[PDB]
Amino acid sequence: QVQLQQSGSELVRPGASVKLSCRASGYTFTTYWMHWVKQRPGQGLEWIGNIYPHSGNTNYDERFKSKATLTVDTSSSTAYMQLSSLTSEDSAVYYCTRDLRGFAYWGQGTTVTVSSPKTTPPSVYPLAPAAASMVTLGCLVKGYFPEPVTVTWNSGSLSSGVHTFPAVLQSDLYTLSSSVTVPSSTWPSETVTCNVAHPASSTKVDKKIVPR
Amino acid sequence: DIELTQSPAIMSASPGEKVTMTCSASSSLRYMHWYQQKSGTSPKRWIYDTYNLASGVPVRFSGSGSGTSYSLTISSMEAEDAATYYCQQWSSNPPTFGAGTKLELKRADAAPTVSIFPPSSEQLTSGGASVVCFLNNFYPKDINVKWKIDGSERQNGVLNSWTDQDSKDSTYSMSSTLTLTKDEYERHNSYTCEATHKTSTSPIVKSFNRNEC
Repeated sequence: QVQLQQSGSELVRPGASVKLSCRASGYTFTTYWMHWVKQRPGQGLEWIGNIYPHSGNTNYDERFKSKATLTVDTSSSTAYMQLSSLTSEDSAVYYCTRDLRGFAYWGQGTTVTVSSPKTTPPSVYPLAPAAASMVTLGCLVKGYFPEPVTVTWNSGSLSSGVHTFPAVLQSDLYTLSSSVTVPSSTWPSETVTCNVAHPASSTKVDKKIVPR
Repeated sequence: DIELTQSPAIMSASPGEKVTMTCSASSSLRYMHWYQQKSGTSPKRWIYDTYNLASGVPVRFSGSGSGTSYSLTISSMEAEDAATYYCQQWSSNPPTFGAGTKLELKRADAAPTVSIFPPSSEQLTSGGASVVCFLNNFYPKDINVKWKIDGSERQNGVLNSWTDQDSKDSTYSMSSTLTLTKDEYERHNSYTCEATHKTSTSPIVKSFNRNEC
């Protein structure tokens, strides 16, 4: 089987050269076309270019030229797809399609958000009402800058009615939601908490939910 | 001039009906590829060389289409035929490829619940005012939402997030949420939401005031 997946890259300070590392080793070595598929959060699938290992011929496309190089090294069997002189529009999921009659062998992909930002910690605010059989719960997140965030409810014991809401953008700050439904026999009987985490700022915020 | 995509945007079909796709191309080709790109996960291969096969695609999937028009027809929709399908064509000046065809298994249309939440003490001490009304478990996708406070409408700071498709209920759940500041909350009293939906005639409306604690 073509092992294993692609690598990860985080936000890099502007001016340095980041580098992806696409680690498909399913040899088949080394005569194929490693075409890199890139897709925005606008759900459109675009093409970043391909590379050929037997002689060394790369390619490019009009919306990603100058200077996205696709270097090849058959000793390590990796394909490099990072673009320098970048802007913030390169914040998109970056796949790795191998060559067949179609685009059959993809990778798993990585999203690389690049800017000159500041990593902000999250802050759990209690969403609790101040009557009926079941009440929906939740705790709002407001103002975390990089897209790594964590979603838990009771650390793996009340993950039934957790709806995963997107962090749509306003004022350059991500705002998602995580609402869970509780029955009246456990509220306010057991102490419910929500614990979110930010890997990029390495900050943990917790809050216990109280009836107001 | 010049973009190429699949012609119908968002489809919907109950398990048992005909699902026929339609791709439009800016330039002619000979072979056409078709995929099954689920949400969050990497795409797979579904139909290549306009008809042939895949690794795990069943025998009911059929496809054709030559020139600038392609068509991948599902014979009968099952529980595993709900994916965003895109097409492709290798080139020699790529067109480029299309967007993807989102489609949802149809069922009985359900009326939501609208849960408005009052902001607690800790938010106003930090200095925030975020009033929500979570629309949960509705069908279909479309709701023309309205935020009106104290008689007149309000559309500034209104944010809308869409939790993706569920597997046990097979419905959608929204977060209708506007954001204000701590001084704009103490001048308005009744915070409410109307969910205009095609199931119920009147939108369900809940009311609460600020002078009670």
